[PDB]
Amino acid sequence: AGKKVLIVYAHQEPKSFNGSLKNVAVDELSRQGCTVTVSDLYAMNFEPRATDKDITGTLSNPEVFNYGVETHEAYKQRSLASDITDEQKKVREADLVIFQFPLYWFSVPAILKGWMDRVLCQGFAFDIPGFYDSGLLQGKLALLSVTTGGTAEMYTKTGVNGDSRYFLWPLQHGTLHFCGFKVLAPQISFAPEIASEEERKGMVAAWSQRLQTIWKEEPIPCTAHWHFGQ
Amino acid sequence: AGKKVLIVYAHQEPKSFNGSLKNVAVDELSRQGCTVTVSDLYAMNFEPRATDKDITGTLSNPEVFNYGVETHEAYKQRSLASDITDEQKKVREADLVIFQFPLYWFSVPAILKGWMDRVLCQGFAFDIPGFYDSGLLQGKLALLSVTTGGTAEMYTKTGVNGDSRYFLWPLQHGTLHFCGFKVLAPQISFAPEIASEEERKGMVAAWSQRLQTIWKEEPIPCTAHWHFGQ
Ligand SMILES: Cc1cc2nc3c(=O)[nH]c(=O)nc-3n(C[C@H](O)[C@H](O)[C@H](O)COP(=O)(O)OP(=O)(O)OC[C@H]3O[C@@H](n4cnc5c(N)ncnc54)[C@H](O)[C@@H]3O)c2cc1C
Ligand SMILES: Cc1cc2nc3c(=O)[nH]c(=O)nc-3n(C[C@H](O)[C@H](O)[C@H](O)COP(=O)(O)OP(=O)(O)OC[C@H]3O[C@@H](n4cnc5c(N)ncnc54)[C@H](O)[C@@H]3O)c2cc1C
Ligand SMILES: COc1cc2c(C)cc(=O)n(C)c2c(OC)c1OC
Ligand SMILES: COc1cc2c(C)cc(=O)n(C)c2c(OC)c1OC
Ligand SMILES: [Zn+2]
Ligand SMILES: [Zn+2]
Repeated sequence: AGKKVLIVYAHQEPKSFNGSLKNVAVDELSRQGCTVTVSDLYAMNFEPRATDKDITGTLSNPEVFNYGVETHEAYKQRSLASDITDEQKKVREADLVIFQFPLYWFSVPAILKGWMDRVLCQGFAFDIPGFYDSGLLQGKLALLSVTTGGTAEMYTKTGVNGDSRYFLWPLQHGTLHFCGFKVLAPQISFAPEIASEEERKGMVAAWSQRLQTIWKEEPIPCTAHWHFGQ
Repeated sequence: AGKKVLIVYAHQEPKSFNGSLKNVAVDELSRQGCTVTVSDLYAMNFEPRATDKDITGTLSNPEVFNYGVETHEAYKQRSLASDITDEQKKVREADLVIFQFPLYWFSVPAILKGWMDRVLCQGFAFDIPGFYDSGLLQGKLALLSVTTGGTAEMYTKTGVNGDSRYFLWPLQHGTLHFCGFKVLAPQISFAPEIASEEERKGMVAAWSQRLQTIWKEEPIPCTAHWHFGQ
């Protein structure tokens, strides 16, 4: 205490189940006295494509464009597009980053994928070496709050979709752990469109209630064993 | 008569290793007499965001925007935006879809994620009950040709990145199998950047040689067992 939270939110419709989860998060964290910022990606028309427009200085190799090389250089030089550096400041200052989104093809919506591809650049979020437990965002927490079309039963080892933890791997491990975050347990709200009124109201209050005690949680062990079992 | 091939290609640089891989595919499949189309997403400045611009004329429910429902309705009512319907016509006609991209955060670059989100819509690629084995694209083949920054060893079950198959799950199972594709074994070119100009030539040649007998291949068993178990 005090703490800063950044909610990276990816939904088009403010009256949605995602919008309600993001709003109870802002309400609950604000009530506790935390500092809260929301990056509402669709509302910002956030640029998801990794292009040469993300660099505004002299290119290190202006004959063969390599996005990774040019963004890492631009980061050190401070010539990245300012939409990227606005996001990096929010992440740099945050103690906790919550990503709020509907599952799209077992992953994040593209607009949010583009935030991860463009904001978590080398130099800022990781270095080579300086990744996983040595990633540059070490000491920060991150949490996925995901909604699905598919039911909890569908997302079991024997269900048609495989276990829910399987689709978490690229995001929790390959992205967040890689940058050094400690990952808190995912919040997964299954199948709200199918749920009843009471069940949807229960899922919102469960999230709200879990946030009351978020600062007391331990991270998951972000390993293959946690994601896949043995 | 002959097969049709669609290459969805997601790299900013013509001279890159991705670009060479794409150009080998075009040349080899063209040599064989195949009908070949390339979707060069970055050259198309392809839109990755799922927004209400994806639907033309007036919305099914203009008070609460639900992207899934509205694009399903627009597909059935021939009211989708023409960047999406252009891609769908290329997919509908294809016998094989090859995706050629660098791995970004254990997944596809956001421009390519936005093509999957937007082009593979309900009523086109899947519905109730056409999903998994009965998905609407049954009978077509799909193939991921991925390049990585990480080495083959980093991508083992007990290596730092875990098994390559772990990241393949959301793309191969959650997306391509879900839509009914039969999925061919992925082509993975590990760590081209850490050379040599010989292993590089050799990875390119292997890809060109594999495309020679691409039509004789059997699809993988696209199962939790293939990705995760023994
Ligand atoms: C391109 C695409 C890909 C997808 N891929 C997958 C996938 O791979 N796997 C999968 O399982 N699903 C997938 N889906 C389905 C998607 O994940 C779900 O449709 C989404 O998670 C539901 O969240 P929502 O906020 O949009 O729900 P909504 O439709 O907005 O909400 C459902 C109901 O909850 C109501 N609601 C809003 N706020 C409250 C509140 N406070 N209290 C009670 N009710 C409230 C809404 O009014 C609505 O009636 C995909 C969808 C799309 C469009
Ligand atoms: C946002 C971001 C996220 C990333 N996430 C990951 C991740 O999760 N995991 C991971 O492993 N990696 C990741 N990477 C690294 C990325 O996957 C690799 O940089 C990429 O796959 C390399 O492919 P390329 O085509 O750009 O290589 P290039 O740099 O373009 O080429 C490699 C070498 O081969 C040369 N070459 C070109 N054509 C030929 C040819 N015809 N014959 C011989 N040589 C040729 C090139 O000139 C170059 O010297 C990430 C990168 C970025 C930018
Ligand atoms: C592609 O879109 C969707 C995909 C899925 C997938 C892959 C699995 C699943 O269980 N469900 C339930 C989905 C869903 O729910 C409704 C979608 O909604 C549009
Ligand atoms: C985000 O960018 C990158 C990410 C990775 C990840 C997640 C794993 C990995 O093994 N490597 C090798 C990466 C890499 O390679 C150099 C990147 O490029 C800068
Ligand atoms: Zn991990
Ligand atoms: Zn499968």
